[PDB]
Amino acid sequence: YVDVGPDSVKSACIEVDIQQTFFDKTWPRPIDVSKADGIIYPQGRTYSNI
Amino acid sequence: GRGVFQNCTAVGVRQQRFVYDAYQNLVGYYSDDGNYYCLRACVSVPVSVI
Repeated sequence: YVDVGPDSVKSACIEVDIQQTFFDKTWPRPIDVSKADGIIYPQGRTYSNI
Repeated sequence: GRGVFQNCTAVGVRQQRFVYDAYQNLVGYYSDDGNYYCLRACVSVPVSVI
C-alpha cells in the first residue's frame, strides 16, 4: 500500500463547535436545461452542429 | 472503413476524435492526433445496361 506521510502525533483532536442555525441559509438555484446546468457530455463520441 | 480525407473546419470539442452523425457511419473529424481530417463515404459509380 502507499503512505503519503507519517501519522499525526497530536495528543488530542481539535475541539469543534456545531451550530445548525448559523449554517442554515435560504438560497434558491433551480437547475435550468436551457443553461445546461449539471449536464455531462457523452464520453463515447463528439457531436457536430446537428 | 472506406474514408476520403479532405481539408475541413474546426467543428467539435476535440476531446474525443470519434464523432457520430446520429447514424452508424462516422464523420471521423480530427482523424490525425493533432491535425483535423474529415473522412467521406467510398465513391460509388451507378452502372446500367440496355
